[PDB]
Order: sequence, then C-alpha cells, then structure tokens
Amino acid sequence: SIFRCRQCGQTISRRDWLLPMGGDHEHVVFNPAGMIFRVWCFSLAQGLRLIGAPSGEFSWFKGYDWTIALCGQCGSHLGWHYEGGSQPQTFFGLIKDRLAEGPA
Ligand SMILES: COc1cc(N)ccc1C(=O)N[C@H]1CCC(=O)NC1=O
Ligand SMILES: [Zn+2]
Repeated sequence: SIFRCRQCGQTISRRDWLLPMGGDHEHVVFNPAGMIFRVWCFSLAQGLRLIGAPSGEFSWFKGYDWTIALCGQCGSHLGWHYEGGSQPQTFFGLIKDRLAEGPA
C-alpha cells in the first residue's frame, strides 16, 4: 500500500495515487544516455527534493516539462516531477525499481 525509497525508507507515495497516463500507470522509456526506466506515474508524492528549474528537452510526456526528483532524505534519484501540461497540469514519474512497497 505505501511506497518508500528503497535505499533509506523515506515515505514517497501510495498505490492509491497511481495515475494511468495515456491508459497505463507504467511507461518504459529511455533517455539520451540509453538508460531504460520503468516509470510509474503518480498523481502525488512526498518526501522528494525537486532540483533545478523545469526543462522540456526530451520529455517523455507530451506537453510537460520535467524536474529531477531526488529522495529528500538520501539524495538517490527516484524520478521526475512533470509540470506545465494539461489534465493534469502536474504529476510524478517515479522509477519503480527504486521504490519499496509495503504496509501502511
Ligand atoms: C536531457 O536529458 C538527459 C540528458 C542526459 N545527458 C542524461 C539524461 C537525461 C535524462 O534522463 N532526461 C530524461 C528526463 C525525463 C524525461 O522525460 N526524459 C528524459 O530523457
Ligand atoms: Zn532515500
């Protein structure tokens, strides 16, 4: 039911907050460095630190700009916050294998 940071246990999100963007909460993507991510979209998340200002470059999600989202506790890269778009205006794309799932 709750997702925590796999490295340190910081409280991050909830299964209840999964968001099906374009029909699926799961999206498999690669960046310009060829890294493949299995990204789960969430309407809401907490315990992150968003670093820098948003960028639209190479955005996986049409009409959204991204900011890097670290674990606010341990600084591990957990995904991205997306903003600037429509319906919803914002959401989080978190890297599923960087989270741990477990009880409330
Ligand atoms: C400018 O993107 C990068 C450049 C690099 N040299 C290395 C990595 C990234 C990177 O992971 N970009 C991601 C951000 C999220 C997004 O939606 N799409 C991406 O492609
Ligand atoms: Zn952490």
